[PDB]
Amino acid sequence: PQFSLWKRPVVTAYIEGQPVEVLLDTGADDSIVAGIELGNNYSPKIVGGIGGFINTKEYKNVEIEVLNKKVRATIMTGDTPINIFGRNILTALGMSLNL
Amino acid sequence: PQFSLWKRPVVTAYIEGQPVEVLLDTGADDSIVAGIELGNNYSPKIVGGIGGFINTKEYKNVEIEVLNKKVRATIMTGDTPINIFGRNILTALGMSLNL
Repeated sequence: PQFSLWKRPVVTAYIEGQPVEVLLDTGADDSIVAGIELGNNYSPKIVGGIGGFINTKEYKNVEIEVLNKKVRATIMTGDTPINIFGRNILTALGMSLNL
Repeated sequence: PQFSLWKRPVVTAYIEGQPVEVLLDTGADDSIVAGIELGNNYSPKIVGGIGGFINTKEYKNVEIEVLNKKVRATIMTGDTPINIFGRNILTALGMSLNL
């Protein structure tokens, strides 16, 4: 699959069976999704985002399926306006920026 | 060429021949660089950063040269901690996210 960049590259991932609309974002290092109640195995973490640091549950080994590629990968959970899939997941997905 | 995303995708662009390092950010709509002095034909904009607005100057038709591909594009300058090339320049360069 190939995302034209003429529109925002949003897509539906299935995080552990649950569907979320996420932005494929090569300028972000890690991911962070709002909405899914995800698990019981989380370290606390923090992330900035517009303003400053807010509180996130960071999960390891989560199952993400995107465009029929299922993958296990870390992800974080908290309040964002945008659900971001950063480079941590883009690389597990096998994605690349092309010429 | 295709770029994997193991590292931050940072490249030397040339803006009117002047080299700056920029982050290829598919997560960004627009583009903004600091430290470039592009002139007086611009319109004032204000763009929201994490923790507040910054005031910017928007220039049209600027010659960008990235990876041997020369295009013209709109570009803002302002005090940004990172020089981002958002989608408005990624599309002009013919760049795509691939899976």
